[PDB]
Amino acid sequence: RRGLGRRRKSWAKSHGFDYEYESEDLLKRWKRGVMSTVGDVTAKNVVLGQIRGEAVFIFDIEEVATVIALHRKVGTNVVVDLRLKGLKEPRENDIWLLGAIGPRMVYSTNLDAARRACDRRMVTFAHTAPDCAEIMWNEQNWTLVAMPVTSNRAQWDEGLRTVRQFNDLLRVLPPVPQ
Repeated sequence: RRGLGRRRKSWAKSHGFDYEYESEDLLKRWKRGVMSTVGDVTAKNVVLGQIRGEAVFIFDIEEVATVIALHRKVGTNVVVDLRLKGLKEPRENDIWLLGAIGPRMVYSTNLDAARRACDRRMVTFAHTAPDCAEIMWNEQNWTLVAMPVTSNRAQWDEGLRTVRQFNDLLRVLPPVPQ
């Protein structure tokens, strides 16, 4: 809430990441998760960095969410969306409920592929990931986590760990066909 910009700039500096107050085109690259229920907004308090060689972007969508987007090494056409049970189902018409895990529900565009990704490590993760990681999902070349904008620097650090763990679990999603 208060001092959000100063605190986000300090956290960017700790991580060796760049900070920008706003980026006018950033949001256009993602279409699902929290991006489908918003429009005519720009990314604010933007942090641009890398995790072990892969781009990571952290930004606020005013009064909606703080998002962390991590670049995937290999693309996929499957979407998995793991979100807290009390939230609305994804509104898109190509994605369906696979099942509940603990505090969360899993939705996917390919139920068979998502079943393969939902092994013991996924079950443990859905129970252990913090409740602040409200919606986690992937798109073709990115894995993302959305949390409340009131999250703090400890929650931003836990979000980096959460998006990395979720991305690792989705490495099994099939490659884009040639």
